Amino acid sequence: GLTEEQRMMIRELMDAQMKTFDTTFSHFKNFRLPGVAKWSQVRKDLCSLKVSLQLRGEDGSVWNYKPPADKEIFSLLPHMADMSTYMFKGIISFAKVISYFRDLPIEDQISLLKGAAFELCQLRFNTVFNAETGTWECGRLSYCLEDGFQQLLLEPMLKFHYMLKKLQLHEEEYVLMQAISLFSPDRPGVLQHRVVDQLQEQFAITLKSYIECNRPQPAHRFLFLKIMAMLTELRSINAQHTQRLLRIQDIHPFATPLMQELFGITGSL
Repeated sequence: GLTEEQRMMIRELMDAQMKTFDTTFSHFKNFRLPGVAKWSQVRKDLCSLKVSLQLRGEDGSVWNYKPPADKEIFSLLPHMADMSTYMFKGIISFAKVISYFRDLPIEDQISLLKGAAFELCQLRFNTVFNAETGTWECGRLSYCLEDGFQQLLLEPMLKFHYMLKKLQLHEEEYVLMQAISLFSPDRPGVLQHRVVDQLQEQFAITLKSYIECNRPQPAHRFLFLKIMAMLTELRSINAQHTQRLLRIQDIHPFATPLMQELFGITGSL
């Protein structure tokens, strides 16, 4: 029941995702690893989820990292920044191949990427998340949660990942969530709010139509409304964490140059 315009929309988003999402993470190389007052509040701003780290070598060897309990709380920041930078490069490439994004003014493209890069990284990471092992499988890398799973899901970011996985979405539904998020007109600095708003609505209407034609089962009743609600929660998680990272960055610098560009850091003052 999809119009030809809506089919072309999904086709181009899937093509964008196919070219810019290294599902096997095979090109993520040379990354850093844990070495072989305001600081009381800095401890409340870290990734509150404790993760062990796995590295499967091509020969069969396994390097495994167990972290310590609570300046040793900063040992994982350089590695996180490198992974973050590798994800952000793919997300920017995903945006630049989309025609609807390519046609926006260059200053509006920058404003939209600044507000949505975190959200798309979360969305792409959910696809490699294993809710049955508590693990984000990134090719030869693994971020496994440390052990129950009821007191751990009070953290909103982890609860977001378990709930999004439970919806059992298609690849097409994931890429449409990326599009709706990337084209949010209420981001700080956007000029063509009317243009971005009309684009966002067509993306959401395409998603609602996709669910109507491809999912008749009663388990997918209100699925489109459930997805829109999660996009609103993903955005609250984004705002709460942007301030948390900027607090840490003032006390313990870690952000890469590409992360500074997306956070508005100038290098002066």
